[PDB]
Parts: sequence; C-alpha cells; structure tokens
Amino acid sequence: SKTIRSRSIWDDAHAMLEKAKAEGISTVWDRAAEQTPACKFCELGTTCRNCIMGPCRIANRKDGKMRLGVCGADADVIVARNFGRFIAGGAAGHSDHGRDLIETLEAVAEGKAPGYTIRDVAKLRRIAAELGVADAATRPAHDVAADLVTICYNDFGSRRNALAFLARAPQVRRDLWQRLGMTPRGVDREIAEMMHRTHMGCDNDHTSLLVHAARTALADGWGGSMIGTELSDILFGTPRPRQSTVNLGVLRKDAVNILVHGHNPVVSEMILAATREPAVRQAAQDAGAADINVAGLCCTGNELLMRQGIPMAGNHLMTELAIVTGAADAIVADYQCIMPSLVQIAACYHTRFVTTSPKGRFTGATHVEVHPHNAQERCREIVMLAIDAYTRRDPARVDIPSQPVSIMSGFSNEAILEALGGTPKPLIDAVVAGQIRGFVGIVGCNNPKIRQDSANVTLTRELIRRDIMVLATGCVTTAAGKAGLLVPEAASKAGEGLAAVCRSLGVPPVLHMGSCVDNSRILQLCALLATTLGVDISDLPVGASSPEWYSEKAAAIAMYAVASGIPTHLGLPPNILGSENVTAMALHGLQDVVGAAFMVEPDPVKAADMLEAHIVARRARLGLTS
Amino acid sequence: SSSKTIRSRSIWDDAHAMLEKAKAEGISTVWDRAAEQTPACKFCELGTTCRNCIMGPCRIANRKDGKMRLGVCGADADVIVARNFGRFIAGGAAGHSDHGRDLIETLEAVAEGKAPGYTIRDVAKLRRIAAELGVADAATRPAHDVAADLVTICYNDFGSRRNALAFLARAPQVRRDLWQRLGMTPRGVDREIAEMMHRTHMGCDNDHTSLLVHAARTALADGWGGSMIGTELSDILFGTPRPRQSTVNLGVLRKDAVNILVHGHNPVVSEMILAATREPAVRQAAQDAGAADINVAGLCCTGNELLMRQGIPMAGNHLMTELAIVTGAADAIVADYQCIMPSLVQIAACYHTRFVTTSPKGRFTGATHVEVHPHNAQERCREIVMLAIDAYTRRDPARVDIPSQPVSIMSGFSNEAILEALGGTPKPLIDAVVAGQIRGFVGIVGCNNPKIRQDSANVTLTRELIRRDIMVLATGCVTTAAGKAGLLVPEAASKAGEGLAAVCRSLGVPPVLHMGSCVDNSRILQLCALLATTLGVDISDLPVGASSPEWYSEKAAAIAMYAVASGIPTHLGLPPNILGSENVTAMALHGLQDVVGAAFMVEPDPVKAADMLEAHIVARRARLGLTS
Ligand code: SF4
Ligand code: SF4
Ligand code: FES
Ligand SMILES: [Cl-]
Ligand SMILES: [Cl-]
Ligand SMILES: [Mg+2]
Ligand SMILES: [Mg+2]
Ligand SMILES: [Mg+2]
Ligand SMILES: [Mg+2]
Repeated sequence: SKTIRSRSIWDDAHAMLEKAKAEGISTVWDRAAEQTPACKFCELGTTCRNCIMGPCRIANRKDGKMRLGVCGADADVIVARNFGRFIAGGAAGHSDHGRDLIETLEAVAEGKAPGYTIRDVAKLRRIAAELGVADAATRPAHDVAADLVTICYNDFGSRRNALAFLARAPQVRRDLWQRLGMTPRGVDREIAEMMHRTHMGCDNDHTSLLVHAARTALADGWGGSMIGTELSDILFGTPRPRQSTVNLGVLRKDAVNILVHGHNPVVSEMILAATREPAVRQAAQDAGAADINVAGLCCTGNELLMRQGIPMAGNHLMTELAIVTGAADAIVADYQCIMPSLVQIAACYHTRFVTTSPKGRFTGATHVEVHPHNAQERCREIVMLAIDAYTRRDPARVDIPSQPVSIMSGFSNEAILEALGGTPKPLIDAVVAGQIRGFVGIVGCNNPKIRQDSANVTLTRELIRRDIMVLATGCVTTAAGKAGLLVPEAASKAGEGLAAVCRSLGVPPVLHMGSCVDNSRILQLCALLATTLGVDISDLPVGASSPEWYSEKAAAIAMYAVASGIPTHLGLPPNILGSENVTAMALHGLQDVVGAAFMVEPDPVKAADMLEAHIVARRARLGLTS
Repeated sequence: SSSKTIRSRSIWDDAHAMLEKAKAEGISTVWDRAAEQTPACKFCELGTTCRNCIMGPCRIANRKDGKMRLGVCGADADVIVARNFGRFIAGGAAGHSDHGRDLIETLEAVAEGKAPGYTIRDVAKLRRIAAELGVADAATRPAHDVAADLVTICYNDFGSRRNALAFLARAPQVRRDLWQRLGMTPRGVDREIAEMMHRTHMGCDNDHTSLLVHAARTALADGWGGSMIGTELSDILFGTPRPRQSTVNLGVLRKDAVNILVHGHNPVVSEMILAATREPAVRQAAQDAGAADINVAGLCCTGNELLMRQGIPMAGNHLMTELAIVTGAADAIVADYQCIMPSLVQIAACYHTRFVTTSPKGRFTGATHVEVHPHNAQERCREIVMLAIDAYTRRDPARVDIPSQPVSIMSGFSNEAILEALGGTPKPLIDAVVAGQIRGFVGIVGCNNPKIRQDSANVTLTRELIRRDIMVLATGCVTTAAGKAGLLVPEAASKAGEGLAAVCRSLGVPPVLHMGSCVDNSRILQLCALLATTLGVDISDLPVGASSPEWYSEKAAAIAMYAVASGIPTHLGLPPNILGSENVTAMALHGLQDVVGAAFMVEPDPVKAADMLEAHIVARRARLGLTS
C-alpha cells in the first residue's frame, strides 16, 4: 500500500497498519486525514474563546472589520495568549509529574511506601547538599530526604524568589533572567499566573505575554522537570550504560506481555517489581506462559529503559499498532500522551486497558488506582489481571512483525562524566580541538503530519555525519534505536572526529539521555559546560530540535531551551502564524532578548544546516579556530 | 435615544447619550465589535473544537459519513468540551488566585515594615481571622507578629502540602465530608489550577465526569481560597465595610474637577490612589491647574471595593467603561488587572485621557506604565495623580458631555455589617426566614454582555425577586444596575413584597444589599456557611440561590461553579460554550444535582429565571419543614 508506506519509515509499523486495515481498525493516521483541512483560524491562532462576549475570530481586512475581538484585543494579543496557554499546559504536564515524585520521596521518608526505597543514597546526599540541606553528608538518610522534600515542595509554593535548581545556571544567565522578569519563582505559580494573564482584560501586550511564557517554561525545565528527574534517580537509581532492544519484536508470543504507557516510574517500576515476584511468575507459568514480558511505551518506557534496561516497544505513533499485534495482554497507563483511541482498540482484542492515576481517567478503562502506600499491592493486582487476560488471547489474531534491534541506553550526566574519567575536561578538549563541533538534543515526538520518524532519523544521521554529537530523548529514542544509531558500532556513521571520540570512549554517537522529563539533564549538562568555561549557555555550541513534535509538553521544552540560550528547531510551526509580530519574536526577536530563538523547518537536511550554522557561529564567538 | 439600535443596547440614559456621542465621533464600541463577531464560529460556540496539540486542531461534527466524530488523538465531543470548560474555569480561578496572592504579599510587606503608607486598618479582624485559622495567641500577641503568622497560613494554601484549604473549615461538616468522598476538596489555590492544565493536556484526563469534578475542585479553590483570602485580607488592610451612602452613574464625574477613574480589581492600588488625591500639596497642584478638586470615581471591581470601604462613587459597570471616556471628562484611567478592555487604550487616545497601567501582569501596548508595589505605591500613586492633573490641563472643554445626575445608593454590607444590623447574631434573620417574611436569598453577581440589552435582565430579575420577598445580595456589575434602578436605598423597601419590606424597614436597610466586588462573592459563601452551620444543615438545604443574568468572563463562570459545588442553585442568563456535548450539558444542568446538591440553570428570560430560582427556594423551605 502506497498510503501505508507513506505513514512510517518502519517495517513493523507497515505490518500493523496492513493488519489494522484488514481488521477494519482505524488509526491516528485515519483521523488525521478526517481533520484535514483544519480550521484556518485555529491553525493561525487568530481565534479566541476566553470569554462569552466571544468567541472571536480575527482577519486582516481592508475594511477594518474583525480586526479586534469584542474586548478590543488584536491578533498579536490573541495569538500570544493562545500560545501562552499552550505552553502552560505543557509546563503543567511536567509539573504534576514532578509533584508526584516529591510525594513519593516523602512517603519513603515517612516509612509509608511499601516496596519503595532510596536507591541512590549518594545522589540523595549530593542533591540535598547542593540545595542547602544542613549536614546532608552525615545525617540519617530519611531525615535528609525529608529536608529535600521540603525544599522541593517550597518550589511548588509562592514564597521563593527563584527556583532551587536555578542556581545551576551560570550567573550571567541568571542576571539576564532577573532583568527580563523571566526568573521562575514557583512551579505552580507561573502556570497560574499565565492563566490569569490570559483572562480577558489582563495581559494585553504580546511581548509581555511571551516573556511570561518563557518564565512559565523555565519553571518546568529548571523546576517541575528537573525535580522530576533528580528525585526519580534518587528513588529508582541513577542510569548507567546498558544494553537493550527496541521495536514491536520485543513482544513475545510465548509470554504475558505487559506494556507500560505514560510517564510515571512510580508505577512502571512497581509493575516491573511485581512481575518478578515468585508467586506471580508461578501464576503466569500455570496459565501456560513462558514468563512475563514487560515492554515500554512513551516516556515511562524511556525511564524503564534508562534504569532497568527494559526493551521499548515503540514511540508515539506505534502505540495503537502495539495493540494490533494481538499480543498485548495489558496496557498499564498513568498519564500524558496516552491516546484514548487505545481504549477502543484494546476492546477489539482481549487486551486489558488499566488506568492507575486519579488524573489519567479514561471512560471505559479498568481503573486500579496507585499511590505510594498501596502501589506494591495494587501493581500485583494489575499484573494478575494481565495474566488472566493472557489466557483469553486469540492465537489466530497474533502477529508480532519484526526482530528487535539492539540499543545502548543509560546516559545520565553521571554516566557521561564517569565515561569521561570523572570530569568534563576530555569532552571540552574534544570540542576545542574540533573533533566534536557541538551537541544537539533531538527531543521531539511523532506527528501524523510527517512520515513517522523520517525527519528524526535523517536529522540524526546528518548531524553525526557533521561531527555533531546527538543527545536523544523521548520519541526520538525509538527512532534512533531502530535506525541502529544507539550502539557504539554506529560510530561508523559519524564523521571522523566524532567517530574517534566515540570509539575512544566506547559510546555511541547518539546518547540516550531519557524521557521528556530528562531533557532537564540536557539543561544541567549545558549549565555545567557554560559554568566550566565561564560563559553563558548562549555561548555554547549547542542546539535543540523537535522535528516531529505535537504536544504542549514538547512546546514547553522548546521554549525553555530557547529561554535558556539554546537555539531550538521545530519541524512544524505552532499555531501562531496569524500574528506576524508574535512569529517574528519567536523566530528573531528572542535572539536579541535571550540569545536564542525558534526555527521552523520541515526539511531535516535544511534543519541540520541551520543547527550547524548556529554551532559554527557559537564556535567563532568562543574563538575556536579548528 | 431616537436610534432604535442605541436604545437596544442599554436600558440607561447615560449609556444612550454616550453611544450617540461615540457614533458621532466615529468611536467603535464593544457593541460594534460584538456585531462584527456575529454570527460566531459554530464549533467554538458549541465547544466542539480543540487546539491542545498540533496533531490538530480538531473539530467535532455530526456527519452522515461518521467522519470528524473524534479528534486525531481519539478524543470525543464529551472530552473535548469538558476539557475546554475545565480550562475556562481554571482561567477564572486564576484571575482570583493572583489577586488573593497579591493581598498576601501586601500584608507581608506591612508586617515587615516595608510598605510606606499601608497599615493594618482593622486589627480586630486581623486577630479574629488569625485565631479562626489557628494562629497561637492571636488575641494578645503583637499585631505584626500575628500578621506574619496569618501570612504564612495563607501562603501555605498557595503551596502543595495541604489536604484542605484553611477557610474550608467554615463549610458545614456534611459539606466537607461530601467534597472529601467526591475528591472535590480544594487543597491548594495554585495546585488545582495547575492540575486542571495537566488534566487537559492531550492524553491525560479523558473522562468528562472526572474533568467536571476537577473543575468543581478548581473553582472551590477560588471561592474558599483565592477569593476568600482576597476578601478577608483586603478588609484587614483597608477596613471592614460598614453601611454608608454614595452615588452611581456617569454623573459622578465632575466637569470642574480632575477626574480619575480606577479600573480593575486591586484595592492595593486604588486605596493609595485615593490617599494621594487627598494630600494637600497634590490637591493644590490640581487647583493651580484650574480644577476645583480631584475626583476619584470607580469602575469594575476596584470601584466596588472603594465604594464598600470608602464610599467612593461608582461611574459604571462593564459596558459603561468605554462610555466613561466618551464623556470627555476622564482625565486618567488607572488600571491594574482583569476585565479591562484594551479598547480603552485606543479610545483614551481619541481624547486627552491618560491610560496608566500599574501591574506587571496587566500590560497594555501603548499604555503609560507606572508599576506599583507595596514598597513604592505611596510614591508611584502620587506620580500617577500628577499625570492625571497634567492631563486635565489638556482637556478639550468642547468635547465634554457628562450626561446624567448621579443616583443615591447605600453600600457597605459586609457580613460584619449585616450581623451588626441584626444585633450581633443571625437569629433575627433566621427568624424572618422561618416566619416566611423572607422566603430566601439570591446573590445576583453577574457581568454585562453585549448579547443582552445592558442591565435589562439584571434589573428585571432583581425587581422580580424582591417583589416575591426574596432578598437580593448584589455584587460586581449588578451593583451599578441595582443602584441606577434606585434599589440600593432603604426607601426601596416600597418595591419589595410585604414580608421583605417589613424586615428591611425594621433594620433600616435596602431590600438589595451591596456585598462588594466579584472577590466578595466569598462573603456570600461565608454567610451561607454560617446559616447552614447555625441550623445544623448543609448549604444545599438552605433557601438560597445565585444568578448571573448577563455574565461574560471566566471569573464569572468560576464563581458560578463554586456556588453550584457548594450547594447553591445557580442561574446563568447565557450558556457556556458546552452545548456541543449533550452529556456535559446534562451534567451541568441535571447530573450535578445528584452529586453536589445543586446544578446550573440557563435561562435568558429574567422573569422565568425568577420563577426557577423561587421554585428551588420553595423546595428547600419544604425540606426544612417550613409551613409559612
Ligand atoms: S477575551 Fe476578547 S477576544 Fe477573547 S473571546 Fe473574549 S472578547 Fe473575544
Ligand atoms: S488533543 Fe486530541 S482533539 Fe485536541 S487538538 Fe490534539 S489531537 Fe485534536
Ligand atoms: S473552530 Fe472556531 S475558529 Fe477554528
Ligand atoms: Cl501591636
Ligand atoms: Cl491540611
Ligand atoms: Mg503522603
Ligand atoms: Mg517586571
Ligand atoms: Mg515582599
Ligand atoms: Mg480520587
């Protein structure tokens, strides 16, 4: 099928799309076609529903009519408020994630979280000391955890002048944020202030709205997400390099297949632990399975990969196709980026669709709510549901289409520094010498507007060919992994300088750094490099790219990268092109404010050209002559 | 007016006169733009459109081929509409949240000695509120120590560690128990807003019932959190309202004075503007410029506040705001945030009027920004008044048309003022309800909306209710409506039924009690909670109602939602953008009755709205066993 071929570059996606068509199962691609053409006002951002004097639409008419909303707001204000609420939704997605990790560490510190513990005590004491906990090196671990919990919760309060982890940013960058009124103060506060500013008759200046959009996103990258990453390492272990596999072939016909979907390792890590209990394994054996096979989807899959080496079944647009294999006995979901279509596709099979979060409710799902105090009991119950579902699997409808592809994961900053000998100097020396021209974080989603992973893979291949090391997070992990680029042998696909450094270190030219929350690791790495060199992040040869993004979370990441000084490419435009002034600020004006700007470019080769050009300009401003 | 169009836009002569003047001068008004935006987009109107990711944007249609039944992610009309309504409520809750937060920061600055010109105006209320919320020895410790501890309690409600907001303890136990089992208990003022934005991200909360339950939780975090903190701390800093006389309508502007209109919500600004205008050297500068004096007049909620606490006359409500500039006598607008139409900047530029912004959150392209904070407000507000005096020297006398004589009103009915008028306890009020002299109470709290002839429904409903012996509690835009109708004075007892007239005359109060700004709808919650606790019943058992006949804003929807979720039947004149989902609509109008003991009503006929509100009151009186 030419239609099926154009929807993905991967054979496992093609096979399941053929199977879905034969069974009459509609997919995300089919509904994307139904929603094309899109509403032009919605696509341009020139529409507002923020009060019932409206709703309003804006046009650029020579007769002057419909230039303003009923309240008098123009296209610049309307577009900027819509973009601000878009970013606020993304920041909120990460904020609640981080909040749940604080709650879990608190429960551990109180001794009220059976099955949870502090699995990286050394990092707990290091992070606590970094953030000002007294005597963090020597006091009892649960006391230190309690004080760290208080620091993190206070960043979710309204009394700080700056978030705790913001101290990692170089002084020049913190001074810039302070002058601009961009310093993030509270993780929830900035989100709430964005919703206030975008109410009718509050903030009606597009520049002011975009500045607070930056502040809101910064409260994610340096707050909600960074707290989420660092406490996740403390509770579940700091990632270290390890081998795994990727694609739909990680599912096993002879096993109970449990797919974890969403973002919360507080659930997926306890699901994994339940599948390892002797009586649970025995129940699977008694049902006829060879054993129990946990496989990851989305960000929670990324995190199980980073910390446990659990193979990943696929990324965003693979999620429906994973069920169509007919071998998914249960989907265990928490929250964010979980398409509700999965509930209906699971209903075409035996698959149990289990929700676990009070925030991730799906009509028709089997809800087994998980909290730290009951997770060990509840996750055992969920695995037993999966084993029962396995007994009802129809063998005539099973088709697992591929052989899994080997990958290497686990490149936390701690792992990178260890591979470098303990200091960033060997990496800095390679950048100075020109063996590594720079670094690009490729961090985006999938989007039905783009042939799945075609841009993700092409950009990754282009950058490493040009001696630009790629840091991969989120959906891009599966893309690069299936492309064979997440292994040390992929140094053969890099340019001569990057290949030599990778082979000297024994690492791939593409480093898996985790989930979308773990883009905070990229912020930490940039801050460390800038601080070591005595410059701003906006002076580093770095970039970020989201070639196939779709979510509000992805836009929030892009915004906090830009606001932190990282040039950021998007494959597709946000819904802002109805305002030339807002668009010009995003693409150009922000350069003269925060030292970086957005780029929109659907050709991944041209995107590589633009990212390299920024890196070349940054190298020149550092005076590098190589 | 002789123009049928102009007559159709408002019931008031001062609005008619300025609409004629605006048209003659080529000034476009909110009504003109409302016509340009009619007809509206059908999907936006119905709520069946989604822009929450760029897999979309999506529209939900009812087609024969079954296409466009779902968004690209698979979400149906119920989820999309519920998420849109949830973000709508969160925007309104956030409007009040930041307001309340700024009052905490101001009280903190006073407690620290870092707010020149600000004091604790009501120390007795400070000690009472602090003791109520658990401050140790609030009755005896130094006032600034007590204030610092109250500040900490309020800030903790803007944190993430509480199981329930501090003021929620005012609600009856039966209501708190119900919220707890529903998962509706508000925990943190900012937290519920942030969680709503998380739930409405693609692929998070995809159950319309869950989404509406959290919308109720988010709104409750406003009414019992952001707004109630705002009200109580505003009383502490600026005084508890007491009954007093004032005036309303565009005739409160003075041709012979420097006219300064305060607009927005923040008394932290308006009280210091007023203080600056009373300084002898500032008054002398105005007189040296040719003015008799400086004349402060209120708009919107900050006008409501200055009326309640200082008796400052109010120039008008929402749809009067553009028309106030068209008088040609507005020498300055001093704005802070919320419900300030950006059209006012352009209309001000048609005149001499200075448009001054004061909040880092309320930025308007082209405005004169003079940012106000507690530490500099005394100095900055003086600078702002001097800007107004300078603007006055540039006023064109030939373009001045102040069209009416002001109407006398009575304001200041805080709960403290009501209880004092009753002799100290609610018992005489309860006795009048039991005796059937007052059948019940309705808060009329809404906005204006160009979809409805200005104040036609506000005034008709108010008249209908008091005629039926239902006392009206008026806040927000309705204050100006009831005031211009002559209903905010004790003599208006003649317009009420026999029972309400007798009670009003025995107390010397109007049949319509002005209880303040939109933040002060928290006073109505406190009153309902007090009556329910005193009677030993739920708020859902009281003969009460709420009504927003001409609403427009997200803030107004959040107020309506927290009224419903607290057990108060709530009427809206116009539907929220939800009718594209029958299930969400049915939940709002009917299903919530069997969840929280109250529901929304949508009814554009104010007489029929009166019938529906009365029928609820009749049923609650029956459930209380009243036979009168
Ligand atoms: S806020 Fe202004 S532009 Fe938006 S819907 Fe309301 S009147 Fe229209
Ligand atoms: S969240 Fe779902 S319904 Fe909304 S725009 Fe995205 S794909 Fe469409
Ligand atoms: S659907 Fe209403 S403007 Fe796009
Ligand atoms: Cl004292
Ligand atoms: Cl509590
Ligand atoms: Mg706990
Ligand atoms: Mg500022
Ligand atoms: Mg302060
Ligand atoms: Mg619950």
